[PDB]
Amino acid sequence: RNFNNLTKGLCTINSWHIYGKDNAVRIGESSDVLVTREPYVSCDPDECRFYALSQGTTIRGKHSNGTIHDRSQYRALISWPLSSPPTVYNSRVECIGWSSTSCHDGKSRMSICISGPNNNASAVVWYNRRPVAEINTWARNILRTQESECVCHNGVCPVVFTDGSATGPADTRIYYFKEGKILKWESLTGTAKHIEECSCYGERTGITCTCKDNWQGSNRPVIQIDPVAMTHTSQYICSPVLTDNPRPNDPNIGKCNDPYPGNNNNGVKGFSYLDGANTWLGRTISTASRSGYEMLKVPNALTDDRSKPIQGQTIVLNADWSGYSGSFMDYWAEGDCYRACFYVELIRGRPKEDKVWWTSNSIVSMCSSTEFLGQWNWPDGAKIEYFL
Amino acid sequence: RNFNNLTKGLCTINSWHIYGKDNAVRIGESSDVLVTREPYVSCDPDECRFYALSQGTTIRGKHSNGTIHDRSQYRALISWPLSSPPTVYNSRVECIGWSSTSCHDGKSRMSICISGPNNNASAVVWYNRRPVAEINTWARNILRTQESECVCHNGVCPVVFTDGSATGPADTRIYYFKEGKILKWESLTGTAKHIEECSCYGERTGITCTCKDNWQGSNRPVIQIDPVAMTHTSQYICSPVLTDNPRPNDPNIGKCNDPYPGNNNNGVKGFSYLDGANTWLGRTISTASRSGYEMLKVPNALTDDRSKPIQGQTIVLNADWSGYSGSFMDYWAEGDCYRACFYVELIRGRPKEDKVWWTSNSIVSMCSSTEFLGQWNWPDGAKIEYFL
Amino acid sequence: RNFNNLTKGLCTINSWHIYGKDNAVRIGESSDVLVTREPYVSCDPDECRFYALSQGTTIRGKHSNGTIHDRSQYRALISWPLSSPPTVYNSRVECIGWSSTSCHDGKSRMSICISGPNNNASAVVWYNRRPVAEINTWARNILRTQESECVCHNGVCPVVFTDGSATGPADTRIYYFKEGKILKWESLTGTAKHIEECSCYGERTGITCTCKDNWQGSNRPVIQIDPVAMTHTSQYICSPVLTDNPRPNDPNIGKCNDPYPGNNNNGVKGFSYLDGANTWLGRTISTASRSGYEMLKVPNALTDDRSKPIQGQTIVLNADWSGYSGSFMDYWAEGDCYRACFYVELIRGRPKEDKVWWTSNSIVSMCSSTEFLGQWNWPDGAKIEYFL
Amino acid sequence: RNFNNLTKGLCTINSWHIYGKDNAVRIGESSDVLVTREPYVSCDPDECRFYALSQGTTIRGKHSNGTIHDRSQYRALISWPLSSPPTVYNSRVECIGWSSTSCHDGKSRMSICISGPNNNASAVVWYNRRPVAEINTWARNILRTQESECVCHNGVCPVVFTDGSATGPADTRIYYFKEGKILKWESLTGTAKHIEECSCYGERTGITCTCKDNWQGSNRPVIQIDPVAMTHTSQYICSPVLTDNPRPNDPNIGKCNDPYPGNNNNGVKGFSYLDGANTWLGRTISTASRSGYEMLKVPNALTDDRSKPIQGQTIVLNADWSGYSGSFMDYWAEGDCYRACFYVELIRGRPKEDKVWWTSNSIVSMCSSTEFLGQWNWPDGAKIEYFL
Ligand SMILES: *[C@@H]1O[C@H](CO)[C@@H](O[C@@H]2O[C@H](CO)[C@@H](O[C@@H]3O[C@H](CO[C@H]4O[C@H](CO[C@H]5O[C@H](CO)[C@@H](O)[C@H](O)[C@@H]5O)[C@@H](O)[C@H](O[C@H]5O[C@H](CO)[C@@H](O)[C@H](O)[C@@H]5O)[C@@H]4O)[C@@H](O)[C@H](O[C@H]4O[C@H](CO)[C@@H](O)[C@H](O)[C@@H]4O[C@H]4O[C@H](CO)[C@@H](O)[C@H](O)[C@@H]4O[C@H]4O[C@H](CO)[C@@H](O)[C@H](O)[C@@H]4O)[C@@H]3O)[C@H](O)[C@H]2NC(C)=O)[C@H](O)[C@H]1NC(C)=O
Ligand SMILES: *[C@@H]1O[C@H](CO)[C@@H](O[C@@H]2O[C@H](CO)[C@@H](O[C@@H]3O[C@H](CO[C@H]4O[C@H](CO[C@H]5O[C@H](CO)[C@@H](O)[C@H](O)[C@@H]5O)[C@@H](O)[C@H](O[C@H]5O[C@H](CO)[C@@H](O)[C@H](O)[C@@H]5O)[C@@H]4O)[C@@H](O)[C@H](O[C@H]4O[C@H](CO)[C@@H](O)[C@H](O)[C@@H]4O[C@H]4O[C@H](CO)[C@@H](O)[C@H](O)[C@@H]4O[C@H]4O[C@H](CO)[C@@H](O)[C@H](O)[C@@H]4O)[C@@H]3O)[C@H](O)[C@H]2NC(C)=O)[C@H](O)[C@H]1NC(C)=O
Ligand SMILES: *[C@@H]1O[C@H](CO)[C@@H](O[C@@H]2O[C@H](CO)[C@@H](O[C@@H]3O[C@H](CO[C@H]4O[C@H](CO[C@H]5O[C@H](CO)[C@@H](O)[C@H](O)[C@@H]5O)[C@@H](O)[C@H](O[C@H]5O[C@H](CO)[C@@H](O)[C@H](O)[C@@H]5O)[C@@H]4O)[C@@H](O)[C@H](O[C@H]4O[C@H](CO)[C@@H](O)[C@H](O)[C@@H]4O[C@H]4O[C@H](CO)[C@@H](O)[C@H](O)[C@@H]4O[C@H]4O[C@H](CO)[C@@H](O)[C@H](O)[C@@H]4O)[C@@H]3O)[C@H](O)[C@H]2NC(C)=O)[C@H](O)[C@H]1NC(C)=O
Ligand SMILES: *[C@@H]1O[C@H](CO)[C@@H](O[C@@H]2O[C@H](CO)[C@@H](O[C@@H]3O[C@H](CO[C@H]4O[C@H](CO[C@H]5O[C@H](CO)[C@@H](O)[C@H](O)[C@@H]5O)[C@@H](O)[C@H](O[C@H]5O[C@H](CO)[C@@H](O)[C@H](O)[C@@H]5O)[C@@H]4O)[C@@H](O)[C@H](O[C@H]4O[C@H](CO)[C@@H](O)[C@H](O)[C@@H]4O[C@H]4O[C@H](CO)[C@@H](O)[C@H](O)[C@@H]4O[C@H]4O[C@H](CO)[C@@H](O)[C@H](O)[C@@H]4O)[C@@H]3O)[C@H](O)[C@H]2NC(C)=O)[C@H](O)[C@H]1NC(C)=O
Ligand SMILES: *[C@@H]1O[C@H](CO)[C@@H](O)[C@H](O)[C@H]1NC(C)=O
Ligand SMILES: *[C@@H]1O[C@H](CO)[C@@H](O)[C@H](O)[C@H]1NC(C)=O
Ligand SMILES: *[C@@H]1O[C@H](CO)[C@@H](O)[C@H](O)[C@H]1NC(C)=O
Ligand SMILES: *[C@@H]1O[C@H](CO)[C@@H](O)[C@H](O)[C@H]1NC(C)=O
Ligand SMILES: *[C@@H]1O[C@H](CO)[C@@H](O)[C@H](O)[C@H]1NC(C)=O
Ligand SMILES: [Ca+2]
Ligand SMILES: [Ca+2]
Ligand SMILES: [Ca+2]
Ligand SMILES: [Ca+2]
Repeated sequence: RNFNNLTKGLCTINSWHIYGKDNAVRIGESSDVLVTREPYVSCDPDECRFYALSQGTTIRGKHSNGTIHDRSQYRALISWPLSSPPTVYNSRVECIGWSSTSCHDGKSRMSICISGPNNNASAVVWYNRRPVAEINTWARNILRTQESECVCHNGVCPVVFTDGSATGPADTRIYYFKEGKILKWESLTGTAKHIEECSCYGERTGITCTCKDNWQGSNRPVIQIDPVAMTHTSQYICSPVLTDNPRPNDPNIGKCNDPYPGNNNNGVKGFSYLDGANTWLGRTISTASRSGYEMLKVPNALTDDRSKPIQGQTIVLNADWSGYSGSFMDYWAEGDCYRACFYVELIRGRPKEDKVWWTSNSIVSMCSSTEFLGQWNWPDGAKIEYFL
Repeated sequence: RNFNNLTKGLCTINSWHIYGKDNAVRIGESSDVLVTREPYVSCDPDECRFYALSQGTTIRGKHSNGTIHDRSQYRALISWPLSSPPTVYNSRVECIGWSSTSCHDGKSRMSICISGPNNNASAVVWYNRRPVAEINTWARNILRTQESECVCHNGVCPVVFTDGSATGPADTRIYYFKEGKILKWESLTGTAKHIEECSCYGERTGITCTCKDNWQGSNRPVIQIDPVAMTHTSQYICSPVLTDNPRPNDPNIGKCNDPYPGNNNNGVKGFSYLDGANTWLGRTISTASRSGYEMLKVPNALTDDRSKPIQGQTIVLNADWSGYSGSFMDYWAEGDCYRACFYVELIRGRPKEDKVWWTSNSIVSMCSSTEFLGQWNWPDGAKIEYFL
Repeated sequence: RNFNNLTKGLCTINSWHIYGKDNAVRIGESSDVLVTREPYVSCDPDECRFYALSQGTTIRGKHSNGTIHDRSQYRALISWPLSSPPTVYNSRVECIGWSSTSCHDGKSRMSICISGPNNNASAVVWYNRRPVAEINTWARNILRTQESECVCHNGVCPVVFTDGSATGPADTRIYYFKEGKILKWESLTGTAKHIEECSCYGERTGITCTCKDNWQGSNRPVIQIDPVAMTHTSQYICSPVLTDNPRPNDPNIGKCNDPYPGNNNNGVKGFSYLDGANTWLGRTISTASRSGYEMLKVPNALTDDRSKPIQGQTIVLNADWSGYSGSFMDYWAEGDCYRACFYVELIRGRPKEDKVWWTSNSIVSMCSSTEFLGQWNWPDGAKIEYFL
Repeated sequence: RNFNNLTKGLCTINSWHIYGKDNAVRIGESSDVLVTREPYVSCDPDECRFYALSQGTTIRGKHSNGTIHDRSQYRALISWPLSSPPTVYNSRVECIGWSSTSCHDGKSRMSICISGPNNNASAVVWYNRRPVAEINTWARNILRTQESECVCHNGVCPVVFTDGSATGPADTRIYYFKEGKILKWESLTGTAKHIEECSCYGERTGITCTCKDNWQGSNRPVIQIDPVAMTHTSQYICSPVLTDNPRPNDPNIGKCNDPYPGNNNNGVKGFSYLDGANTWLGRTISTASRSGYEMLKVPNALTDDRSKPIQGQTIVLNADWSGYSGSFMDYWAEGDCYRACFYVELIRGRPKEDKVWWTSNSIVSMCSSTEFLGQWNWPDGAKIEYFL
């Protein structure tokens, strides 16, 4: 096996097609399905799998009570076959913790899990299913990472971490790993003012991460990483098509180098594909809550502070709950370009549906097509009343 | 690995032997068995598997309520080990959608799933477990396909699609795929007047598909495909032994080039093996409903409008519910001929058994023997009262 | 891979050690464990597995009601990992039917299942997981076979079948298969007067089968098969240590060439290892019912009509239910001799425990040791009251 | 494949990081999780797995009643994927019995299980999943072994056994196996006065086992084994940091060659890493019961009868139940040193929590880091009230 190199550009995105969906909450009403949240998708050279943070209980289990909570000793990064649900019997534990990322470099997979109390957390870096390196908290305030896949080039896999306040300036670092070992780390540079939960993808131009500004911004910060030089820059998506949640209404001028104001101390993990005229942004339909999901084609969104949509696709109706979203691609697929893909977490239960005492989710995932395909909408599909 | 070529003729069919049976509804009374419908069987070079469209819920699950419905966002093509039932924990998702086909070309498997609303559906073509090509609806009226396996020759895998009315003229296309890519498509030609749900098999003479005329016909249309020239012809089975359901009683003269009349706007997926004196037709025993199943040896049924049975075998008693049926063969078996096989879907629940709120099925499957074997009958075997 | 040859003799048997036990009924009280009966064990070159006839329902499932019945359309030969229980999710279906045998020849496995009504049954012979040959009933009265593993030598795998009365003379045939194909069959010859449910093992001397005389005998008939010449002889175990069940008390003179009288129209599947001074016989402890199990060292039991035990080992206490027992060996183990092994079916439920409506079993299995090991006893271990 | 040689020293231990945790009791509240106890962890060259003695029932199963009992015919050594729980459907049975050890030699795995009544127990030694050798009881009083992994060097795998009193002098033997065969055994020599449940690890210096003195000692006996010469020595950990449970308070002078007195006829399985200045000891926090767990860095604990801690890490709070603990390492990991690892059994149910009728456990496991990582605490996490 050889390390994968990012030698291709993105395929032209003319629409999005259904890729995967697990219907986990529907099935978990009467099966041993683990409670999860913060899901993602990641490919190996021979298989693509669903990933998420388990809560160490099934949905119908009495221990599902209280699973709105983010950080417990009972969480772990698990993976399971594409579009199956995460069950007790089919889920493979990658590592133990409550914040994660994972990626295959072409030879083996690196997985990183952070665990610990708020003031004493630590990351453990696994490579080829063995622990290899560890990183202690540097700011003693909830060391945390991407919650979606990382990306590798010639064995080098950059990962974005943040330690510090969620409501003020924090200490963000970009780490560069190879075979699980730390080659280098850097402090965040550039004009992004707060960074959390980066969603990344790679192509010949380098690695592009679309993150969340939890502090002041409703536009999304972007980190652009050169995995060869092991350097990065940062800014915001310039476009006035704002993609955090909650968020203000779309203005006609966005902000390239500072947070667009209106909403403080909140946000949701999201993603974009920034590729000139082939640029597509994901966002919740609602400006107020994590409901609905749509893709918008916004030419030069990264660099054009006046850019508006010229095409779109609804993924989840506003009437249906969404949640986190992130990027991944099958870097080992045949062809001359990388096909952009994404997932949307469909959160069920608390806080929005409080007649149940649990919080979980299911997954829907799409990839791009060069055709202009008809659109459907893709709800979680579970009836909450059944769980009462 | 090499692409499989269709170099053999059919084995002589003197009777049918039991091949597989999953007892899914019996077992699902007290296990995590997925609700399915539209099952089939398909072989890889090293394994044969059961396939079906899941409904994204188990039978005992409360979400089984309403599963008579054909098209939802919660359906997917799944496969699972031969004669096991389709469980949450053993089922592998091939793709997402509510109409499907799948076949192995000798190197890798192609699977096709259609999803979407009635007026905006699309097919996604997967090859070696990755999405490769997509096809948008061309008539904006429930794009739909075989619901049983396709067949390949030297890498070329033809598939029959229909888009348009189920109760009038529609737009049927034959697509020719290789490694998931579209080589060519054609509009339906010949004398078949309506085409749905083709059941296909291959042998040295080419690929033969027995389909359903939903509009006016109770004889079955046939499409004969040359996978090298990538051309086809169509007509009906000439025989007065009528094999759709519901259907009129058998006359003494059938129809080769037009629907045999009496029943409109209905039908069931079915199959036949058309091989001169070695010809066998499958049909429900009842002329009114999807109950019973029998095989009849009808020499030259394809071309002889007077042909009658000279031998038969009961598969399912008229007292027991049947459903869809279709063809498959193990193209990678040893020997000098291809052994004809088929499955029968045994539908339980709605609409015929409405004391439960679900619709599902189990599977029975047979292959041919050159012996003249004794016959049994093969019911689903579940007691509906247990589910109340 | 090469065909296995029977080149070794039996290891010296000085005691028996625990090999496997699945505790299926205990576990099935609260898990999705299939109802079974007629279990056995059989090895591949790289794995040994448990086998049995499923009843197509779990124990806790409502369809467990009525499973005392031997022959239904819902039965199948399944296999599952050594000492695991037969669950819905881990059981692999080998073929469909209600009487079976199975064996590996060193290259691939042959499995045979018989299905059908009493007067029209048929055997289907599978090889390398594909159907290869079929055999129709020859006496139209419950065609039936070993219910434990067959044995192979240089690709030739003999199997004993019986068709006809269980309470009078029947038509027994020995079939010789290679790669699933019929090389030859013979009618039973020799002095055995009735043959059912042969338990076989192989060693340099040939293949030895210990069977059951259901008609008149309480001594066990023996068939000795030369798999090279494809010929056989038959007689009874000469020893007055009688090993059928039910049975008369042990006399001081046994019978070599005729059934020992006292009990008609009954019996149980059993086994022995016949190896001169290294001879051990298995039997139920009770003379009246299928309870208890013991091994007795009876020198030259096959040929000495005065032979008595000189050593023994209790396997199951008389207070605990037993059932069928049979032989198998790991022909692919290291060393200079074949280690004799056996299983005992531990039947729970009907007819002996009729407060439940089901019949199932668990498995215990032992292999020989050259040490003189201490003995334990090995009950099924389930409490019937828990199922009420 | 080659036999593994112990060519590396221990990595420098500066803290401990989370390695695995299965949350078995939480999950088993509503899943088919087997009741276990006496767990451990052991690596193959390509995978690390959890191990334990099943009780042959699930937790929610009615047969969980009475599982405080140590020795029944329904127990078996099972293994299952790292950090998954031990379920009916994912657990692989290694052998049958109520006391065990297991280790991989680089080519294949040896597993040993002891079964039988108290006065007639026997060990069966399995290698490459086949029974190879058997050992009868030599003192007729509960033949018993490590309950955690053994260690191998160049194919030789030493194992410590004890047969005889738990409350007085007993007969301890060290056996040396290769490919499952007995090369040699020795009677215990040295100054250890009672030996049970040894926890072992290997490094260039040889194999080191930290055991339990059940009779008189609250310091731990140590056996040091040379796997090449196949010889051993024994003594106690000299340190006054006492590590059995229950135990007296820590004095200022320990005992090197005799049991430290205060507590008789009790103890718990435990472990240590004895490596000069890199020495770390594990112990329960409580001196009275199996609650809490901590690691203490105690330089030269093995040889210095005045040695005290200079660093520590809490693993489980005193408020939470612990249990057995033992050592293992991934001998096939990359790098220049072996990373010390351990597990802690977290016992739930009887005798400490008697509102339920069962006894089971979950597992937490840690490995060493060269970083000084922040510490968390790792409870079982189940709420007993949910099981009522
Ligand atoms: C079968 O399936 C197919 C395929 O899916 C379906 O076809 C799809 O239909 C959907 C729905 O209509 C389309 O999505 C929308 O796309 C438009 C963009 O395309 C329109 O505008 C383009 C740009 O026009 C402008 O610039 C050009 C440049 O020259 C100029 O020419 C023009 O005059 C104008 O200046 C046009 O080019 C384009 O025309 C082309 O396409 C037409 C078909 O769509 C075709 O008919 C034409 O001939 C031509 O070929 C077209 O006019 C997006 O704007 C739109 O997204 C907005 O609206 C949705 C609600 O529907 C909303 O959720 C979005 O967020 C967004 O609106 C918000 O943001 C805006 C930007 O800030 C803001 O301005 C809005 O006010 C609004 O803001 C408010 O809401 C948000 C969200 O809550 C909030 O955050 C804000 O604060 C605020 O409150 C849709 O994405 C697909 O593109 C189309 N696909 C294809 C291939 O055709 C088909 O319908 C299905 N068939 C059936 C029968 O069902
Ligand atoms: C153990 O197992 C074995 C193996 O399974 C069992 O043996 C099997 O038994 C079954 C049941 O009997 C047989 O199936 C039937 O086969 C007949 C065809 O064979 C008969 O007819 C042949 C043709 O004869 C004609 O042509 C020849 C040509 O020369 C001429 O010689 C002759 O005079 C006549 O003109 C004969 O050749 C054949 O004889 C041979 O075989 C005999 C054994 O079967 C043997 O005894 C002879 O010596 C000789 O060797 C034999 O006479 C099928 O016709 C039949 O199918 C019809 O009937 C069933 C109901 O039973 C029905 O469901 C079918 O759909 C069909 O009837 C409908 O369709 C017809 C065609 O349109 C129509 O004409 C009918 O009126 C009827 O239509 C009505 O119902 C349908 C359905 O609902 C509806 O759609 C219509 O609208 C309308 O309402 C059976 O398939 C097996 O062939 C046979 N197998 C073997 C190898 O023997 C054995 O019984 C078991 N043993 C025990 C003890 O249980
Ligand atoms: C720890 O574990 C170890 C290892 O498991 C335990 O040791 C084992 O203990 C068991 C139980 O005792 C033994 O099993 C029995 O073995 C005897 C055979 O051995 C005895 O007889 C031998 C033959 O003696 C005769 O011939 C010799 C030839 O020269 C001659 O010398 C002698 O005088 C006599 O003529 C002796 O050689 C042998 O002695 C040797 O071994 C002794 C230890 O056993 C040792 O002390 C001596 O020094 C010497 O080394 C010994 O005396 C079997 O006969 C017996 O099986 C019968 O009895 C059981 C009930 O216990 C029954 O279930 C069997 O079916 C059978 O009895 C039935 O069948 C007979 C034959 O037809 C019939 O005659 C009986 O009347 C009876 O029939 C009735 O019941 C049946 C069944 O329901 C029914 O069908 C009939 O119709 C009728 O109603 C046992 O198998 C093991 O051999 C022994 N193993 C070892 C290695 O020692 C140890 O006990 C454990 N420790 C503790 C503390 O628990
Ligand atoms: C974020 O995470 C990090 C990393 O986990 C956290 O930092 C960790 O904090 C914990 C908790 O404090 C530490 O564990 C303790 O470590 C001490 C050992 O270190 C202390 O002592 C060292 C030795 O000092 C002596 O010798 C030196 C030699 O020269 C001499 O200089 C000195 O004067 C003295 O003579 C010191 O070197 C060391 O200082 C160093 O480290 C300091 C940080 O810890 C730092 O500030 C200094 O600058 C310097 O760098 C330090 O002072 C262990 O002693 C202790 O274990 C005892 O106490 C716990 C209870 O807390 C108990 O459970 C243990 O069993 C043990 O106490 C029992 O046993 C003793 C031995 O017999 C006995 O003497 C005690 O009385 C007691 O016995 C009683 O209880 C037991 C158990 O029930 C019973 O059996 C007996 O019978 C009896 O009833 C802890 O293990 C970590 O080392 C530390 N890690 C690091 C890397 O810093 C950090 O806190 C977290 N942050 C936040 C905000 O939460
Ligand atoms: C990626 O590039 C490196 C450096 O040139 C090369 O060694 C490696 O083989 C490449 N990977 C692949 C898949 O070709
Ligand atoms: C099928 O035919 C093609 C074209 O001649 C050939 O290349 C291929 O190897 C054949 N497949 C097999 C299995 O021989
Ligand atoms: C068994 O004997 C046959 C015939 O001589 C030989 O060809 C075959 O290789 C042998 N099998 C093994 C495992 O050696
Ligand atoms: C361990 O040492 C032995 C004896 O020298 C050697 O034969 C074997 O290859 C070694 N194992 C490895 C993994 O190198
Ligand atoms: C467990 O068994 C005991 C008998 O030892 C019984 O008294 C008790 O009620 C049982 N517990 C349950 C929950 O049935
Ligand atoms: Ca924000
Ligand atoms: Ca019709
Ligand atoms: Ca008899
Ligand atoms: Ca002690």
